[PDB]
Amino acid sequence: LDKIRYESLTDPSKLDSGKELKIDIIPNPQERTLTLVDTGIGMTKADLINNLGTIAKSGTKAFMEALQAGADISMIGQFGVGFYSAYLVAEKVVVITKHNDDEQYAWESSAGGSFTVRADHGEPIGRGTKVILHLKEDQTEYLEERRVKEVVKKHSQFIGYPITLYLEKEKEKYIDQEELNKTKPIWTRNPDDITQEEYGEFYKSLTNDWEDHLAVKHFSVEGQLEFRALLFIPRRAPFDLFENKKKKNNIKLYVRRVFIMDSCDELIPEYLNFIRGVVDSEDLPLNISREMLQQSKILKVIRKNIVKKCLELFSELAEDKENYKKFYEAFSKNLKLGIHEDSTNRRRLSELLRYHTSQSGDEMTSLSEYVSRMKETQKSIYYITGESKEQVANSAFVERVRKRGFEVVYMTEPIDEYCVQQLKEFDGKSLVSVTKEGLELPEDEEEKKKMEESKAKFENLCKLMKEILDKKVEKVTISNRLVSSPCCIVTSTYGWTANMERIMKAQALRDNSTMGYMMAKKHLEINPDHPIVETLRQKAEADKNDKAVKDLVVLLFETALLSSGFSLEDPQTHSNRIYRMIKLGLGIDE
Amino acid sequence: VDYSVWDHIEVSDDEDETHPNIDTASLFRWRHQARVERMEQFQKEKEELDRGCRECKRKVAECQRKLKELEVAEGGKAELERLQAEAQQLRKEERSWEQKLEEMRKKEKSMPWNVDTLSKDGFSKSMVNTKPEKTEEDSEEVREQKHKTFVEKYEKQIKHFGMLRRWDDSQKYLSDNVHLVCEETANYLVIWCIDLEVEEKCALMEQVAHQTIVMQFILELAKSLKVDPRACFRQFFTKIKTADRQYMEGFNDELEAFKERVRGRAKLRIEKAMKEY
Amino acid sequence: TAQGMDYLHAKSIIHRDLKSNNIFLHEDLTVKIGDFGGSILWMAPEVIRMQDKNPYSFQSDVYAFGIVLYELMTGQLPYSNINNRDQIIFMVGRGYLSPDLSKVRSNCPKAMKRLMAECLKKKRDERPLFPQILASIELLARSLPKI
Ligand SMILES: Nc1ncnc2c1ncn2[C@@H]1O[C@H](COP(=O)(O)OP(=O)(O)OP(=O)(O)O)[C@@H](O)[C@H]1O
Repeated sequence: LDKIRYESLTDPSKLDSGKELKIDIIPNPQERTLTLVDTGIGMTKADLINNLGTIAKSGTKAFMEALQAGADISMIGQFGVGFYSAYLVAEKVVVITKHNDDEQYAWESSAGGSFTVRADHGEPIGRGTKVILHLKEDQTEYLEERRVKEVVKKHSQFIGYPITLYLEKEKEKYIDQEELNKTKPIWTRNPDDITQEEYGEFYKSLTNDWEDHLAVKHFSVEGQLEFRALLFIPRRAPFDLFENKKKKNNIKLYVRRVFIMDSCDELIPEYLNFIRGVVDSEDLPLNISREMLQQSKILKVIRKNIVKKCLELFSELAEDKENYKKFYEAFSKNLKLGIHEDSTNRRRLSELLRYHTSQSGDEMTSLSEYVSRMKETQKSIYYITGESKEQVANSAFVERVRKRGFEVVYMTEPIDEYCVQQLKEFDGKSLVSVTKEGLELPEDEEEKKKMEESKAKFENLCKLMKEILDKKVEKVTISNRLVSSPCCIVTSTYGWTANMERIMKAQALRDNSTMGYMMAKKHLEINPDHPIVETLRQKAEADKNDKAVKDLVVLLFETALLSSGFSLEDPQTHSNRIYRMIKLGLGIDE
Repeated sequence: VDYSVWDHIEVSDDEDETHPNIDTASLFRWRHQARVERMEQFQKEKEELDRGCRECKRKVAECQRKLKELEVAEGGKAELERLQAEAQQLRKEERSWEQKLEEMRKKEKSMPWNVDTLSKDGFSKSMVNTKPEKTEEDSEEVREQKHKTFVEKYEKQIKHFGMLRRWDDSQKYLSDNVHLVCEETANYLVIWCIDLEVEEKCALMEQVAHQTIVMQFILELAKSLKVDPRACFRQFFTKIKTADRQYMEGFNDELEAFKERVRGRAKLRIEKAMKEY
Repeated sequence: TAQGMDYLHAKSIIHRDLKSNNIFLHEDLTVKIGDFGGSILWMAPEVIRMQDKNPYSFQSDVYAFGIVLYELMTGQLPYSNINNRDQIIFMVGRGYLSPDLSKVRSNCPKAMKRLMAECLKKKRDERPLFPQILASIELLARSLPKI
């Protein structure tokens, strides 16, 4: 077809035998035939005998070389042995040919060692050629319409030529279904001439949808390896984004508008799976089996380019604060995962995150914009991680760092821990949470002396309390996070944290030998402001040891264990202690 | 055919080749920093040799002028011999720079390729697509204008299809429908099936129960799910197409629940029948 | 760790540092080599050599691996009593010292002791090449389990 098309644009008066172009399919389950008439250029007897009757040579290369040196066409086919693959499922083929300046001819063979040609008379053909087959008996399955439609959709549907079908279903009509290919490619012509709507249209015809996209990028690159992209972004987050199992086919790959292969454990990283597109190119080192690309380093070079020129769109779209809201609510999982596993581009990705801070009631706040308003003496950003929005909204630790007018953020989600664990810096600053081995903040001088006076005056109560509590806690001290609660629990730097303590238990497929080592040792914090701690002092210097101090201390400690999100191992022990006094509430136990 | 050009492509950042005892990220760092320091070292060498060539050429022009002005003059046999010796020496080191120039030019072809050499950008373009609003829906008028056409354009087709329940035809026809149909005529067709139940069409009645139960389930799941039902069919199709014996028996007991609902709707039907007629 | 660093260096790859903090002890006992921040000030005066701006060589890496593994077996730091960077470097200029011999473990294996003694005699340039060191490691390991 393309050969005769190009030849026509030299002398258009030579096409006086037929004035159109078309491709047609003829199934016939009566003599078991698969006629495949087209309307190509034709063929002469001499070229037929000295060209077709020889293994492994392409006449296309000779014809193309005969055509000057440098022209304007991009043709497909350079190996030559493509018709000899038609015998994989076949027993006898006959080709019916005629040229405008030649006579009608028929060629016959049956996979033997010889072939025949013969002149014939009958139905007159203008310029097309026929290929007729006799199908094998065991493979009488490809004849029905559904398999043919499936295979033509899967492999080749983008040829901009009218392939048509003439089956016969229930006075009975002659089905002339032409819609086999009716969605022409869009990355070919000038990018400026496209009028929006087909960008919305092509996406629907791409994957069986009735919604629209959210963005688009259409860059193209020249040089030695040349290709074009048609990337999109979907509006609605699929429920089955993580179902995998089924072979992943989000991103395809074409060479000269013919399907080759698809896979996205080399083309794009896993955390950017939700992107579709077309990555058509012109020439690559292909295989004799036209599905695999040898020299697989190319599939590694293309990845750098694709990720680099998608991240620019991702960064650009941070301008309109309206669309960014609907995008960020849907695909935040992908970015939060990607920040964990990547090294080349991490600092560039450290600003597309939006959080809720304690100055914005119901609006997300950027951390880059957060860098604007801090105090002068302050160092490093402060953050917290929790289980629920309200549960962390009013926490015991915060009640001290909130009175001084600073700013904090909440990362309350399992992946938030994964993100915050690895990233440790932002533009010269540090990321430190509230519960890491007793943080201290610069402040006025006169508070130092009274606090150290409490240090030097309350050493004995701190000394004698560790005896009654066996080896659970490491140390108890007075720090500055407590203004309305007596006690709290904080972890250590080298060790695990409370929320991931539950992400690990809740994880399904894990060993049970790891808990021995990297449990984080625990720290208790007291507040020498609540009158209870002072009331303890009189009985401390009064009574050396008795039952009441043991009861009160174990009670307060077990309550403090709940205060930091820790879950007890024997709830009956505390439930009995809470039920022990409600009976005194109404009086007589016995 | 010659693939000897596509045979030296390397990246600073390969993943398949790695070691069980080596940090992958730091290895990427080392490879890339080595590759860049090497390009910069070869750079420095190449402008060094280029400026050496430039000064050599300016000295060649200078010596050509010197030879010309000596040819104009005469009597300087000693000076002519000295400058001839100088020119011969300049030609000797000229072959020196020339042989090393050709050596490096030849080995340039042996240099492994990389991304920034193969590719030069030609175009790029983005877009946003934030078209104004989607819709605003009333409660009264729209219930008629689209409803009538939804009735005539699909009642006969659904009558034609509803006679069968074979799975792939049902799946694809329902995919077409959820791509095109809506809900009002769906419910209204269900109630036509209810008030046509008189003929006691057993296979038709089973398929009616199937279609009404799937549409009711889809609607409740979408409403509690706050998603458009027309885009909520795939998970249902994959759950019901592989519905095994236990899942089919759950379908049967929920169908029995629908069956006492059938008794209830039939009772209210008969009561309204006596009251109206 | 010897196998890992041998593999790394097998591709003509320099390290420019292998400070004992650059090791991550992963699951079980497995070494991951780090780069970002016992011999952190103990390299050869090759570093102090600032002539031709390219003193870097594999010899420094070999010597650093030797001293680092020897100290890691040993378990404590050399040269912790006298610390004068300026005077140390002036003394390096002339009157350079020698390693102390009293600081040695009792159960120093014969093969490793012989290797480390043989490493540095006159010049730090005739050091051996990696896989025979690896072979010495493997023979000494699979020559004294009990028998
Ligand atoms: N439909 C046809 N009409 C006329 N000549 C044809 C037709 N198909 C093939 N030929 C001729 O017979 C030769 C057989 O080669 P074929 O087209 O099968 O392989 P190719 O296109 O070179 O390779 P590949 O199939 O791998 O792309 C062609 O080069 C061409 O000269």
